[PDB]
Amino acid sequence: MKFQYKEDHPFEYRKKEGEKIRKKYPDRVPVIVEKAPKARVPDLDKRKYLVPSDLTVGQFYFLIRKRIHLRPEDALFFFVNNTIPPTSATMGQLYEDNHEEDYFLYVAYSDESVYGK
Amino acid sequence: EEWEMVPRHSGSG
Repeated sequence: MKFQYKEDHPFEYRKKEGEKIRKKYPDRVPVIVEKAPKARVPDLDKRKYLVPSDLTVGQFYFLIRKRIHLRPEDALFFFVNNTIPPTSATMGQLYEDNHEEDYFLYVAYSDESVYGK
Repeated sequence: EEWEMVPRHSGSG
């Protein structure tokens, strides 16, 4: 999983921000969202989302679909650590199981069901 | 940049 956000912001600063934002908003989780490599989907200008821990993956799909103006017939897949997360999972559960060492959760989105194809 | 504050209990279809 390569994220441009991690190229743009050194780890030491990401970790400091993640620690502070979890203390400030403990009922939310910090999520970095980016297009998967070679996905044919519109860009997402906003990459930083503070998501209620109880929000479902399905609710988050609905939000991102709207933000990138998908047509009804367009597909959308999420990837976390190279795997599609269950639609019924909460974002807090995904965070607990997959956050990186900077305390952020990284989600890639794509029109393909295989990451980076 | 700033965090987007996502609202609770939104739609899903």
